Amino acid sequence: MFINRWLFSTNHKDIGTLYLLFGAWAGMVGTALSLLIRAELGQPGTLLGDDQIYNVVVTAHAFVMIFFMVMPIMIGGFGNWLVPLMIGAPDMAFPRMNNMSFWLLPPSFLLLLASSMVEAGAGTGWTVYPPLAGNLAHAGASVDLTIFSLHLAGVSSILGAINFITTIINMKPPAMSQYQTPLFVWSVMITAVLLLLSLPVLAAGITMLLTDRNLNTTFFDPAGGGDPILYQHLFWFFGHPEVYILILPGFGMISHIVTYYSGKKEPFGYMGMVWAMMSIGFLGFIVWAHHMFTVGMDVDTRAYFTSATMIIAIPTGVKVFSWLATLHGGNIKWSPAMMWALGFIFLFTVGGLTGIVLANSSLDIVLHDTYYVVAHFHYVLSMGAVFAIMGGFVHWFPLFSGYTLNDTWAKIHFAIMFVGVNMTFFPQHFLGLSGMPRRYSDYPDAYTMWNTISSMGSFISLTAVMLMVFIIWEAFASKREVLTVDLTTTNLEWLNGCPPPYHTFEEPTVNL
Amino acid sequence: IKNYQTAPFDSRFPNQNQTRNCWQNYLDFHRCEKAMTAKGGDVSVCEWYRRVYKSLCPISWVSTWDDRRAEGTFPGKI
Amino acid sequence: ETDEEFDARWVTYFNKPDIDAWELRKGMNTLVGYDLVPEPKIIDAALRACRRLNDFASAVRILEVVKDKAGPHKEIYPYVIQELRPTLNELGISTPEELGLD
Amino acid sequence: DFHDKYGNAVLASGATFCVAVWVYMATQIGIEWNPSPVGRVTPKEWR
Amino acid sequence: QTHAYHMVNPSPWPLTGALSALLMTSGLTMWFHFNSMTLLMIGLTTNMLTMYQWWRDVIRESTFQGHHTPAVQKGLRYGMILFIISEVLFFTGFFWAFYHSSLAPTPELGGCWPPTGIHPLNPLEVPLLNTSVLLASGVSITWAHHSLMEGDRKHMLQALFITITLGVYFTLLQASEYYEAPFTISDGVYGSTFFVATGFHGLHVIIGSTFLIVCFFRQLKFHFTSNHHFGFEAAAWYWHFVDVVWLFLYVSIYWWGS
Amino acid sequence: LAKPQMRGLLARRLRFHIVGAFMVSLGFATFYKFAVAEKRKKAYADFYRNYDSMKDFEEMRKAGIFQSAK
Amino acid sequence: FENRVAEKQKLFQEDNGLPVHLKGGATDNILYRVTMTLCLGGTLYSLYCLGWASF
Amino acid sequence: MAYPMQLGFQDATSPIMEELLHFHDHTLMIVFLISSLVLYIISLMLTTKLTHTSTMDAQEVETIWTILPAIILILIALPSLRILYMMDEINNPSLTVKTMGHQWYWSYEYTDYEDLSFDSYMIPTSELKPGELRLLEVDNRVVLPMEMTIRMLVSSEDVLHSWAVPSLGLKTDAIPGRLNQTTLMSSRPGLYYGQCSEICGSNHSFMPIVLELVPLKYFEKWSASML
Amino acid sequence: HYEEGPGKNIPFSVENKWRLLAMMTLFFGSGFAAPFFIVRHQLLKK
Amino acid sequence: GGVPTDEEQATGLEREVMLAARKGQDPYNILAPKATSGTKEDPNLVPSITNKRIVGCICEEDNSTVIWFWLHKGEAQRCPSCGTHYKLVPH
Amino acid sequence: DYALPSYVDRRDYPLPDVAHVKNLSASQKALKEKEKASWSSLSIDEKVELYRLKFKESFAEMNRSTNEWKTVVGAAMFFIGFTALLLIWEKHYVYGPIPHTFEEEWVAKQTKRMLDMKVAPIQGFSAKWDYDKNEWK
Amino acid sequence: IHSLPPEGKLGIMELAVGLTSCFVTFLLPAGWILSHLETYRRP
Amino acid sequence: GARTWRFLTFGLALPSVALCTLNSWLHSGHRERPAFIPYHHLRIRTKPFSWGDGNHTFFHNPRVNPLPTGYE
Ligand code: HEA
Ligand code: HEA
Ligand SMILES: CCCCC/C=C\C/C=C/C/C=C\C/C=C\CCCC(=O)O[C@H](COC(=O)CCCCCCCCCCCCCCCCC)COP(=O)(O)OCCN
Ligand SMILES: CCCCCC/C=C\CCCCCCCCCC(=O)O[C@H](COC(=O)CCCCCCCCCCCCCCC)COP(=O)(O)OC[C@@H](O)CO
Ligand SMILES: CCCCCC/C=C\CCCCCCCCCC(=O)O[C@H](COC(=O)CCCCCCCCCCCCCCC)COP(=O)(O)OC[C@@H](O)CO
Ligand SMILES: [Cu+2]
Ligand SMILES: [Cu+2]
Ligand SMILES: [Cu+2]
Ligand SMILES: [Mg+2]
Ligand code: NA
Ligand SMILES: [Zn+2]
Repeated sequence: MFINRWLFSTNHKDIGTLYLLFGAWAGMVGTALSLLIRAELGQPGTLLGDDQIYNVVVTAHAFVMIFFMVMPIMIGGFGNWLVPLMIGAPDMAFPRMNNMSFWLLPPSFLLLLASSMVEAGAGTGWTVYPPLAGNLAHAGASVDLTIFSLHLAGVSSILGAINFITTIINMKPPAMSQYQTPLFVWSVMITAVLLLLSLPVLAAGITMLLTDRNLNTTFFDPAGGGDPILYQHLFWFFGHPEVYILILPGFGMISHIVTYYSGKKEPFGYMGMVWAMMSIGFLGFIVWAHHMFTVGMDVDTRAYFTSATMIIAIPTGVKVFSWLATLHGGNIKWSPAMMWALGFIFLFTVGGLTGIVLANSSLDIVLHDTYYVVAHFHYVLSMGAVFAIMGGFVHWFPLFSGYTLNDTWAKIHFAIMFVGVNMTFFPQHFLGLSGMPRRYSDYPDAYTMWNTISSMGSFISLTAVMLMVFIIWEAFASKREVLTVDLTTTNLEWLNGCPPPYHTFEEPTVNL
Repeated sequence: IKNYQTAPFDSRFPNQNQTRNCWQNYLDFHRCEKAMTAKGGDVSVCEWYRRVYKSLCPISWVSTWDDRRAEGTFPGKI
Repeated sequence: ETDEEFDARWVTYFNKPDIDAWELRKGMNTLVGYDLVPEPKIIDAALRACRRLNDFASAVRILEVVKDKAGPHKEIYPYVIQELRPTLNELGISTPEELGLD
Repeated sequence: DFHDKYGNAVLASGATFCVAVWVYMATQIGIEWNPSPVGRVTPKEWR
Repeated sequence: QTHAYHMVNPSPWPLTGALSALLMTSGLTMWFHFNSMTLLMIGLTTNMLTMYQWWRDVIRESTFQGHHTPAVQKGLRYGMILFIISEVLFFTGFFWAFYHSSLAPTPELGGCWPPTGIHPLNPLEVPLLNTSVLLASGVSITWAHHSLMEGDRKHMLQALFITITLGVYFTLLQASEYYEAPFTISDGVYGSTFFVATGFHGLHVIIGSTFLIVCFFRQLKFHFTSNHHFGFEAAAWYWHFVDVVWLFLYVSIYWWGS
Repeated sequence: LAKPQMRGLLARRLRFHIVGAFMVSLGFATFYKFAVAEKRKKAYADFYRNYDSMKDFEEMRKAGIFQSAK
Repeated sequence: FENRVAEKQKLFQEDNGLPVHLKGGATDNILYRVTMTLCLGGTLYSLYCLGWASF
Repeated sequence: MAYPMQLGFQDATSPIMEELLHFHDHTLMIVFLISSLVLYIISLMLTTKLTHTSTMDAQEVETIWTILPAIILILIALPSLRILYMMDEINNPSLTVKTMGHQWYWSYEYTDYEDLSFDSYMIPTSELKPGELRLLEVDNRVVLPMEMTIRMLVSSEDVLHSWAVPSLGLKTDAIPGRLNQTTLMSSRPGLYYGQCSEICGSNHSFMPIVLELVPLKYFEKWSASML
Repeated sequence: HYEEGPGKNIPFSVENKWRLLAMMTLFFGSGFAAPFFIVRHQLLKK
Repeated sequence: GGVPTDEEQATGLEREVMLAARKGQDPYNILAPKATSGTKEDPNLVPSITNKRIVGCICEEDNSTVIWFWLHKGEAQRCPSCGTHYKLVPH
Repeated sequence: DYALPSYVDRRDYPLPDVAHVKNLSASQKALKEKEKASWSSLSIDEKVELYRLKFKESFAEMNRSTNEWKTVVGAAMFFIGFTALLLIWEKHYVYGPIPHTFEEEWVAKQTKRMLDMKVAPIQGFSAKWDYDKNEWK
Repeated sequence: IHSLPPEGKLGIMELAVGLTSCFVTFLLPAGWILSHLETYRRP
Repeated sequence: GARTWRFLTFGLALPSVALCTLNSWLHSGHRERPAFIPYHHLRIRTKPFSWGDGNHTFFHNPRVNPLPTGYE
């Protein structure tokens, strides 16, 4: 019964729970890795011992945070839990295949851990660029174990994308059109369609490195006539859509949270936000080369990529100025979830704006491969994606568990994290403008102050992560059940109680 | 007709990737050497290409290419 | 629509002889969603409906919501209470303040 | 509630601990912050 | 339940499938670096036994238990189309690698395509035969589809058998071509692109043929009705996909790059 | 008591502070253009106006920073 | 061949509470035990290999 | 080089880097407006007891949303592209120098008239003579003539490295099998530092670039004496 | 039927607050510890 | 011939859905119900196998917001948003 | 009771779907019975129970301001303070000495050299040193 | 939103053991490994 | 319908395959082997193959595939 339920599951709720558990564990690993990074940079000199152990730590930190923490939580966790409930479906279209998407993650994670233990690990950067990831620069099984991890993570997301897009188009009530589905459901669909079309290109690309490393092919080897830049194109063609895949479900949850805690029955301008998420997903597939402004491309190609990249700002601005318009006139409930969402709106905007600075190929010459980029993406990821996850987690925890968290402790958790991430990443803008390179284990003396302050901010964040684990215990330890949820008329996922039965909507819900 | 400082700008290769520029003038010094000798013309006059390949081409590239022309394995048409 | 037309449709709405409790709750709950502290003419018609419905308590929540809707402007509720002092005294309606619910 | 009875004592006690232990960390434990020599360092002859 | 969807019984296949993936990747690593095929062998056996038992169960749920209502079948249609789309994008990456290496031959290759020393297969020789073989199987599978819809058992089997024979013929021809090719996978960015692209295509032809063979047996056993036969439809959509990818490979890799 | 304004009190507030918001944000403008941007443009023009590159080099050479010029 | 689908429909619809992957009979149980023994055993073996490789 | 507690860009040494500084300052003014307007609006929305919870129609609110943000993204693109094209303008170089990236050092080649090749390694912290910047000094500097257009060609003999000199606004990838070009022009004499800007292994952190800009005359003598 | 309600839709049991602290301290703390034990293994080898 | 038809071979739920459509019924909720005028005298009748069903009300066509609430066995109820009336009936 | 209409105290939903107290006891049942005749005859105390039968919190009570913000802010600052303890521990047991280039006889000389090579002469560093008066401007 | 009163009220000594278990059990494996890093270095 | 497709399987498709089969089989012959030149881009060996002696490609044909050192 335990094995049938948790190993042989065909239930969207249980599968979503497994994902949430996996992602929480992954987050601990990714946090530890980020602490090792900041410990090494905390003072001038060398700590871990060699640069190869650092470049292995940085690489794993990225892979863990992206593939094992963010995606599993947002898509596999919140997606599986909420999508069927929000459209009144009895489960996902392919409930058994859904279970395989989950079970592919632990093996994927095991391969990543295996790579960083055999030989000297894969210290290549999460981008894994040939020639460094080749069989001479990094000889041995490490890089090969890393490639195999990305294949299993990609098969998991493609067999998850197919399931979500089928469920969302085919299993809504007969009277419900696509333009009557909640924004979170639309965010998951435009994330699934981006996964479906990007991860096969990545798979092609990493398979070609694999063959270059083991079957004597020369797709990227200059000696045999190949080109290291070809790999970059294949990677980034997936890479840019990937960053939008990381933030879209976040945008979806933010819309729900802002609407809910503003005491509103609906988000402002529903159709503009549906259009903005369809544009941020089509533009995301024609701007990849902005990750290659210094590789030596023609000036016209660079002018195009600069321009196309800055048009992504117009769609992302019809969302920001809709979230604010949703707050407008609201009976604001200052819950912990709302706080995370408000922090998200401001901090994501800052990160997005520095992204528009980087879009300029002229300026990017000087900012590329410096800490200005690291600052940019940590604001959108460590503040944007993460705040959306925290907000969604505190908001829906009572639904998933049937228990309510201690709000005061949750507000304390938010305050600590807010100080921590800002102290960690804000100074990195200065380090970038002044020239500190990325992927460097040590730095020239002039960079000492900002690196010290950044490392002390990372410890504040660690304190917040530890507190969050305590907070979740406290909720399960005290066992305070959920009496009445407000606004159920416009939040269908709560209408079956907390937690909902294993089998919901056996009898479907809608007049035409 | 020389008094060369460095290889001039060539419209044919106007971007940043200048791999072909180097390659071309390495090939063309050799192609003009072959053509001139046939018309008993001075091979003193293909030097404009030599000055332009030596200026642009990494020594290891020129060295590898020379080793290969000697070994019989030059990839290009000279 | 015009202020006077908007005001009359709700005066008309609350002045219906056979209001069901449900419509009283629906009307008030809907009305407070709009950016307008309702006109004294609308609230008294609503107050009269709570009598035909023998609902005192709702007549007092309706006088609390009017104060709530005015927010920073502190002059809207004293005028409203004055205009509806005839209806409140006749129906027997004690304000939120007298009862001590303020 | 808990807050009305002890809230003022938490804002006060907690803030004084944070300023203290942090002041201790930045000035008594030998952290090298490497401030700008503009104003502080008297240059000396390198050669 | 008063909805038409399928609530699937708790199943062990997702887990055995995920574990078999771990065993195959672990296995490839062991083979490439620690000269051993043990792990790899075990992975491939458990993938085939999970897949037999997964697809076997889908047949049991549909043909035998009646769980495939029109709503369930319409979901499976979207699932198959989406899967094929992702396969198209996978191949696109390989074509991108070919049109990158070809339209700018680097000096190591002599600056021209095909690279010096490379003598390509004549496009008009065996590669043209392969093309007529797959196009022909596209016609025979359409005859098979119409026969099934018209309730003609004998001709459906006949057409399907011909389709399968043609796929096998293509496979045998390609195997032979691989053996007689003067160039190898280690011959530069020409052999790399050629063998990896046509190699993955050949793999899809084998998968597609196997899928058609499964349909042939299910047909022999009367599984398909003249109106409900999604397994056959999916096999045919997949087969056309394999056919179209080949057309792109012949036009680009052979005719354009010879 | 006189009848106060009772309609559109949220919208009225937004409009007023909307006028304010541009003035706070463009408040950085006529100003950041003056404390950072015009100071940089003036500081470069001033520095190079009567700049003597050879004199600057001679000073650096006499201080001994060069490897190729002693 | 003859159409025996009806026989198979009876067998797989038989109310014996068995999950579809074991409803065919004893062979399912033999085939499922074989797929499970190899999967878990092979995983343990891969863990052992990760030990030998890492060190 | 960067100095302690630096907030912005290293002082511009070339006309193009000066151009970037002014462009950056303009882009920061637009970030300073929209990032502080968003924070102000959030606070404005959250500080009132007045409510309006009924359906608000995005009738004309949408038109400003698409038409106005397009206009600012033009005010940032125009000078950005002007600079971009300016950096690609024909330069008429007087000298061509090549640099090859290697696993953990840079080599230079000045083969216009006679070979002048050499390796350039980071001076270890232990052997740093007093006053020498840690991680930044090299044994052999890249001696170059000041106030002259120079063509730098960058490549690598192993993995990918990236040749950068922040004060000059330079960063060109060093890719094996490829010869990338960039043009250098210093307005002043001096020493200009940079560091490898593409992860290249266990010693990416330790393979700096140091340019020594001197007048033509000195450049020439140096040339001779280095062969 | 699978038990339903709060504390019964999860793979771990929430009945004793002190066993749950022990299970959760190991689940979360084992993940945090693992990156540090990879760095010990990597330094220890050579 | 030789290929079975759905009429001869469809089974389980597939067969039920099939036979029901022939009789013009919709026990498995495949179709969207058409609304009545939604007044007290003619309430939209929501068929249910139990004592509650969730109703989603799209108050006016082009509403992107759906109003959800439970209909319980007994008298009619009104949509909290538009007031239209619905009553639960036995399946 | 998730399926059933519930009571809520909200500023924007003044009249809840149900009453706060639904199982009226005999004394309460009679208060509801007195509500039937002119309201002038309902004393101020029955007029508050009538209110209390119908609703749970008055508007003032439901919109009270609390002292929670003090506990949140002071706890946040005790735990940020606790973080400094972790940093103290790290400087003490993990970090070794920093490079010799930070010692004063080195950071002086280095400064002299940076001024000699005129590091950031337009604004950043050397621009801040008076080369004539030989001191920091 | 509202929540029921707890079925077991948490005391001060109940939260003191729980909160110090959350901190100490992450810092002890991180502490013993980061402190002894020079000891692993010597071969 | 089925009739049109049955004809196309037997009277256009298959006939096309028949002409082509004879075309490749008659117009074939084993190819003549070119002289071996040691071009550096060809016969790449950056890591030995995981089979045989690590030096022979998967479908190695001795008649036409020379090893990096020349036809065996
Ligand atoms: C989602 C992605 C993500 C996240 C959240 C973070 C978070 C952090 N990262 Fe980042 N980082 C990357 C992705 C991310 N990072 C990537 C892609 C790279 C580049 C790699 C490369 O160059 O190749 C990188 C690189 C990188 C560097 C640069 C390394 C170098 O160039 O040398 C640094 C340096 O300080 C750093 C620090 C940190 C720190 C201190 C945090 C801290 O903010 C972390 C604090 C803790 C959390 C925010 C996690 C909390 C979440 C959970 C634990 C889930 C909880 C459970 C439930 C709610 C169910 N990261
Ligand atoms: C969640 C992930 C995420 C998101 C959403 C983004 C969003 C954006 N990113 Fe970023 N980015 C990364 C993750 C992300 N990025 C990562 C991981 C890297 C480094 C990878 C690596 O190399 O290792 C990276 C690096 C990266 C680069 C490569 C830089 C380099 O290394 O050379 C560039 C290029 O320009 C870029 C630009 C942008 C832009 C224009 C947006 C836009 O979406 C932002 C638009 C949003 C706004 C602009 C703010 C809100 C809008 C308004 C308030 C309207 C008004 C605004 C204007 C009119 C401007 N980012
Ligand atoms: C005739 C039709 C049949 C087609 C297939 C042919 C047989 C073997 C290959 C199987 C096909 C499947 C995938 C392999 C693809 C890439 C390389 C193999 C291409 C291929 O099959 O071509 C051969 C390569 O052989 C070799 O190395 C073979 C070595 C095989 C090892 C493959 C390693 C695994 C690579 C894939 C990694 C897993 C990830 C896949 C993508 C998943 C994405 C999530 C050519 O041999 P050659 O003699 O060198 O040339 C002829 C010379 N006389
Ligand atoms: C060695 C290097 C990497 C190796 C990685 C290998 C990863 C996994 C290997 C093991 C997987 C094999 C097991 C069989 C999987 C079949 C899934 C399937 O067939 O799923 C079906 C749905 O997807 C559909 O149809 C539509 C789609 C059919 C999907 C077919 C699955 C193939 C898995 C490989 C995917 C690669 C991605 C391709 C892109 C490059 C059925 O859905 P269920 O939920 O089951 O049932 C629903 C019931 O109503 C049916 O009665
Ligand atoms: C042996 C050679 C070694 C090489 C390994 C490859 C071998 C395995 C893959 C071959 C594919 C076999 C697939 C068999 C599927 C049978 C099950 C099936 O087809 O299931 C059907 C449902 O469709 C469905 O799920 C359709 C779902 C189909 C999914 C299959 C898609 C292809 C699988 C791809 C696998 C890897 C992908 C490649 C990635 C690189 C059954 O429903 P119906 O037909 O409607 O019946 C109902 C009526 O009969 C009622 O009267
Ligand atoms: Cu991008
Ligand atoms: Cu380098
Ligand atoms: Cu480097
Ligand atoms: Mg780079
Ligand atoms: Na360090
Ligand atoms: Zn309605």
